Amino acid sequence: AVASGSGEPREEAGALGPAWDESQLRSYSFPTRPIPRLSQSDPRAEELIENEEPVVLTDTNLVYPALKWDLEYLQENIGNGDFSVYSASTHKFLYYDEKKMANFQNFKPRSNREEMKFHEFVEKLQDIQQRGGEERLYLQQTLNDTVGRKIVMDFLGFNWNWINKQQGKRGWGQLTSNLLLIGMEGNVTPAHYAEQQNFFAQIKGYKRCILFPPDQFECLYPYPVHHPCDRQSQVDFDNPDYERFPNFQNVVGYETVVGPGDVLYIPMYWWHHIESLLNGGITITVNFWYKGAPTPKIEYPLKAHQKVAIMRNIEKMLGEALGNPQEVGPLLNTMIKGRYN
Amino acid sequence: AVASGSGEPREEAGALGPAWDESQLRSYSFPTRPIPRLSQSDPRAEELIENEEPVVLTDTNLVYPALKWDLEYLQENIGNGDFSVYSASTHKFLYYDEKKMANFQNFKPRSNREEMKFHEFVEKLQDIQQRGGEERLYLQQTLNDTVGRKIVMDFLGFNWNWINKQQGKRGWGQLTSNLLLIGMEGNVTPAHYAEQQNFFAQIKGYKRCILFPPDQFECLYPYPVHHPCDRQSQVDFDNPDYERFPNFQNVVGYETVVGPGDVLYIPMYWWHHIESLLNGGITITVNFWYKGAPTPKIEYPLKAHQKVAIMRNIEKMLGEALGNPQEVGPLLNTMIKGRYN
Amino acid sequence: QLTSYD
Amino acid sequence: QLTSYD
Ligand SMILES: O=C(O)CCC(=O)C(=O)O
Ligand SMILES: O=C(O)CCC(=O)C(=O)O
Ligand SMILES: [Fe+2]
Ligand SMILES: [Fe+2]
Repeated sequence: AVASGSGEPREEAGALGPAWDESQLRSYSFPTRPIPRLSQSDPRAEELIENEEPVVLTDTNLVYPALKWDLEYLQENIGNGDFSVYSASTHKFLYYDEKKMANFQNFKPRSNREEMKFHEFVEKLQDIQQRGGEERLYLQQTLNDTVGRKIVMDFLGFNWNWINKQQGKRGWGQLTSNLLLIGMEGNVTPAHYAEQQNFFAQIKGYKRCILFPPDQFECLYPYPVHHPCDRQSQVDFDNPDYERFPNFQNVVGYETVVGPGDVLYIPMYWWHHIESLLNGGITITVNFWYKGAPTPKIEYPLKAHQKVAIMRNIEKMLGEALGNPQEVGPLLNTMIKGRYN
Repeated sequence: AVASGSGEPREEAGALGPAWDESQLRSYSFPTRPIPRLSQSDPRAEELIENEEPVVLTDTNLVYPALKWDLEYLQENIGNGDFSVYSASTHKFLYYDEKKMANFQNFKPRSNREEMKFHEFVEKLQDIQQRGGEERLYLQQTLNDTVGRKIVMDFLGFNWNWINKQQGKRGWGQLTSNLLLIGMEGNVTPAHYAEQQNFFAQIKGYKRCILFPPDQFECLYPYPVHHPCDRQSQVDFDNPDYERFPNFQNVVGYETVVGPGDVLYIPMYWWHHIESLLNGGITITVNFWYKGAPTPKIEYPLKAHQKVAIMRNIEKMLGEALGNPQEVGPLLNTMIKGRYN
Repeated sequence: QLTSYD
Repeated sequence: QLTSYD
């Protein structure tokens, strides 16, 4: 019923037509309701953020100076630093935590990282578009102090007054980082959740963001905490295995398409699946990660994200206690078989 | 093959015949090997105890002064204190921890406790034998300072030099208690395990003791820790539900029949099912519970009882964390479904 | 606690 | 610890 989805595409100012159309969105087996698109001055948006519910802010001017960013401009002022760059034979970019790749030997990586100079990525990209290849690239690099003076100028022009104040009103911890993300159309970052508050600032291109609340942990089936893909869903949204993951048939998402100038508040613990529209061109995004507020001095009923916190801790403790993360599953099963199930 | 069981019944001194015969033992679906019966001076027995494996000591003189105990003698020197007495319409005496009876409302007790004077129990017993009723009684009362002078004399005559030294050589903690157990023939105390070291001193009658090592946790299915029957098996040995408890088909026990003068070492965490032989007459036993040695400063591989310790703690912590022990199961299932199973 | 992240 | 009883 109320599964509108992203809603009717927005009309770009100056009768320039629809910014995008449904045919650029991929097809999924689950329904979704729309994420509210509001003005930062709108009281509702502040209520949504405080209550940790997603919202799309349209007029923050958060990264106004970056709206002009494009491959050329960047490959001219970003510097000569090294930029992490992932690759993939498919559109899906599953992330792997390398420090955990030891716990699992029978794990075969699908997207390899590769440091390089911006001009190399831009070239490798152009080269990829040359022979009309199928390979896909996704540059994801934290912004360090090694960036050109211009980029630094642009950075200073971000609306710090607005975000810092947001950080203040929510009691959040410190900004841990700003990841710069440049990706090819069709690219997909599979559903996953974070332990930090996220302000996702779109700059170039359009991105479809599908979010699931913490209480859908049961339908999303995250990998084991000690596994490299910790925090990611094991469910393949394109070919879901309902035998292994029955409750994915019950998953209900919240979606929206963000474009140049939109800022999406992705609350801590909320799953998010993000895809760059098909034939939409490269996309550029800069996000802002903040440690969440501290843990209260607790109150029941417990919130969904708190139970997720508990489960993660249990898995961690058992891994240390048993001296081997591989024993976690067999111990958990022994504990519940014929006792709690 | 080597499933001898208790072995051929022992021959009582003075050609008084077999102390008991197989027909007094109940029938079970699992095999068992015999628990070794040795002399306290036998080095092997000391090795078994140190390695925490069960053993039957035949000549400790642990409770020599009590070998003369019988209903009359006791109902003449035990005192006027109160003695806990359980009842049951069946031969099975499942135990219920009352402090936990609040966590589960949908729990209907099967054996009710009832304080009374020794002479009342002896009378109630005689009365029960009068009308040839079916009710069964099992007196289980800790020995306090309110016992007659004679019983106190007898108590002092126990071989403290032997047991105290055992306590010394094993690094055990302190003797927590001595439970006096008087029961009717056919009575059964269902399989369960303890967190303390146990010296089970038989005094009158014969008892069949079936033990299972800690590593059979998977086949015995203990109730949830917060449940009243914590530490007991949910499996009904007389009519085992293989659908709910599949690995009970894999259970392998160690058994033996103890009689007047035998002392059975039931190591901490070892499951024990204890039954008074059918038509064997009332039985009397006094046990000795000691806190185990302290926890080392750990080493892998981990021992079976250590994993049991871990699982109990996990269940306890989650019960507190969630603020309701009833949420433990649903949380554990959410954690493993489609992730660790 | 146990209800804490990281 | 966690490997402790009670
Ligand atoms: O935009 C993407 O592709 C990934 C971004 C993401 O997961 C985030 O910013 O939290
Ligand atoms: O002998 C019985 O019936 C119960 C005794 C028991 O479980 C023990 O002494 O540990
Ligand atoms: Fe993310
Ligand atoms: Fe016991």
